[PDB]
Amino acid sequence: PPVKESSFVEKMKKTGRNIIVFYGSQTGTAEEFANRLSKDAHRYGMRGMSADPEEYDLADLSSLPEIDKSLVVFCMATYGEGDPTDNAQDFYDWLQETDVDLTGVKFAVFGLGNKTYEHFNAMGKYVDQRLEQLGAQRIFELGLGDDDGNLEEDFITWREQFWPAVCEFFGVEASSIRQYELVVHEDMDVAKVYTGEMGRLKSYENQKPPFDAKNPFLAAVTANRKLNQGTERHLMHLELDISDSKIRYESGDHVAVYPANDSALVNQIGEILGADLDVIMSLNNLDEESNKKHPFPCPTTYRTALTYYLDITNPPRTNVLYELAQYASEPSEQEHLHKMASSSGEGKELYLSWVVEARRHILAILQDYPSLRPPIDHLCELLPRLQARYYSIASSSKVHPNSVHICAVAVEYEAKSGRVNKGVATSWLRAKEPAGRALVPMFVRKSQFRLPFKSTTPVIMVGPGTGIAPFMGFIQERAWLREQGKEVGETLLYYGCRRSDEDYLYREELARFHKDGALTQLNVAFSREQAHKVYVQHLLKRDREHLWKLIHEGGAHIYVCGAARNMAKDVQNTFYDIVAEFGPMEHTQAVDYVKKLMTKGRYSLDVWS
Ligand SMILES: Cc1cc2nc3c(=O)[nH]c(=O)nc-3n(C[C@H](O)[C@H](O)[C@H](O)COP(=O)(O)OP(=O)(O)OC[C@H]3O[C@@H](n4cnc5c(N)ncnc54)[C@H](O)[C@@H]3O)c2cc1C
Ligand SMILES: Cc1cc2nc3c(=O)[nH]c(=O)nc-3n(C[C@H](O)[C@H](O)[C@H](O)COP(=O)(O)O)c2cc1C
Repeated sequence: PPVKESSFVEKMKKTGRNIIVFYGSQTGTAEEFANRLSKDAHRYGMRGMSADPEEYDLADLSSLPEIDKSLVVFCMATYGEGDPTDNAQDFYDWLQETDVDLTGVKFAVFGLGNKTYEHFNAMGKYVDQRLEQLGAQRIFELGLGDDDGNLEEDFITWREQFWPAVCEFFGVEASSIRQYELVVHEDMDVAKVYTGEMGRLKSYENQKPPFDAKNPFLAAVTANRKLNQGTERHLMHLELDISDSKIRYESGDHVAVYPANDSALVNQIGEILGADLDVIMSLNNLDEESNKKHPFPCPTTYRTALTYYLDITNPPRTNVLYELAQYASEPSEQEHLHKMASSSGEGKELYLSWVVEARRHILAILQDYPSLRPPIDHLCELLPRLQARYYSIASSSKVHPNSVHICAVAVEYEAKSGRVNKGVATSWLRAKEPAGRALVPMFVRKSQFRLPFKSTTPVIMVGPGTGIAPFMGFIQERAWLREQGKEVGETLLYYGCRRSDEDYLYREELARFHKDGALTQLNVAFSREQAHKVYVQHLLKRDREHLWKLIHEGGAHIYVCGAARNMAKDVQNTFYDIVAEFGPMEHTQAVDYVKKLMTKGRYSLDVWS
């Protein structure tokens, strides 16, 4: 529990702001949108501010009407099982509890989600509905951003109709402005310069618990071996040492790491911009009131920023390219960049294919539009923050209490842009040699993907490819339980890979567990060993009869894990068909039976795009 800031409304009065945009964000997208809407306010006569709901007490929403032309916008993202982002849990819980009256409160909601999930945009829909039940009035339609298609475009569209609607309601009318100012530091003790740490200065050198997203633990890589036999791709097994970190975890939890961008990529960005990346500086918020004093830890160098604090590989959002347009000396190129923010027509077409589909990162755009030469300091203000990457812990704390295992596939592909893109975290992780001990800044995030409380309950695990990661922890655990004399029910693994001689992950370890009985059944689908595909859902269909017994009479818990929906949906449909046939029942009730298990904690998921 943090110490809440003072009434955000009072803060709005003191700073003459009439619009506030809260963000429910985890990976930073919603925070981005909020900040953009907040900055838009200026071009429409109003004055806004974005804010994190966690640091405030929304109850003061009831005081918002005290400000004339006041309006509140919520950009909310949804996480695992239609839940609120962690930084919006307080707000969510309040909405349900409170009975306060929001009469006079004008609002709008833009929800960030992804259609390939059960509860699509659940959080956005709930905020939109609940605020109305409390008496507040909707000033504009609920927006439904779909990250499976193109979230950025949904925001542009919604945003384009939002301001006109806001201006018409409050009767107001409709330019490059920087958020930060640059302060170069010539004389400065090195001990005051950030070098990559996320929280307090020197927090990476001086490690002191507890450890978290704000103060990550630098675990030493003790093992990094290639898991796949072939060379088609690179799948790796890493073991991080969390000894003397006081970190706790259970199989099914996730480990997050803060990677470092490819140094060569960084060098070239500086080199093409004719800038010195070793200059030490700080970007100070021009708004001396806001608590966000810097876009990232300062003072620091451009090289450290580009390396640890900024994202330089993902396709830039439309607003970033719109602000860069001013720096392209070639007219036709200034036009293209300017048009990227368009909500339709050729501008949108070009953005979707030349930037997004081609997966062009900022360096590629700087190369393909040679007249674009923006000042380095401004570019650092526009680029989004480099995020942590989650991994399903592939070990059990009952067996490896002081070590966190990671199972991952290195990302490397050819983009339509013509170059080879390299996954940030996996390239960085791949280069970590067990060895100056190789360290990975990290932290654990509790999930709800857990082994059954009672050791006797049957476990059905479906995890193709790298989706087996958490199950390696489960199996070690169940194996550990049979060794403690405890009674363990059936433990079935449905795994899939392309060929047993190419990427059969943990082939040796799994054979072991099967032999010692820790794995009641090891069912593997080799998708490419024959002309037709053989997927895990084909094996589930085969063993329908038996799985039905464990499900309907054994109380079995089902687990699905892997890359993002097809697979997860396929499975789901298989289980529908199994239940529908052996109930027996109609398809509709088959869906209901399975949906029930999901809510009754007997069908968990851990999918990721
Ligand atoms: C909850 C959760 C659990 C996860 N568990 C694991 C796990 O245990 N093991 C694991 O390996 N991963 C897992 N991940 C994924 C992991 O967090 C990273 O997303 C992954 O490792 C890639 O990150 P990166 O930094 O290496 O690449 P990034 O720099 O993040 O690039 C990734 C992006 O590259 C693009 N891309 C990938 N291939 C192509 C292509 N061929 N063509 C066009 N675009 C493509 C996509 O936009 C993809 O999102 C999990 C993710 C989540 C959210
Ligand atoms: C572990 C995980 C779970 C998710 N669960 C859901 C979900 O239930 N519903 C949904 O609509 N989107 C879901 N999403 C997609 C996010 O809502 C979407 O990517 C959003 O853009 C992320 O915003 P952020 O960067 O501001 O956190 C999930 C994403 C991850 C990574």
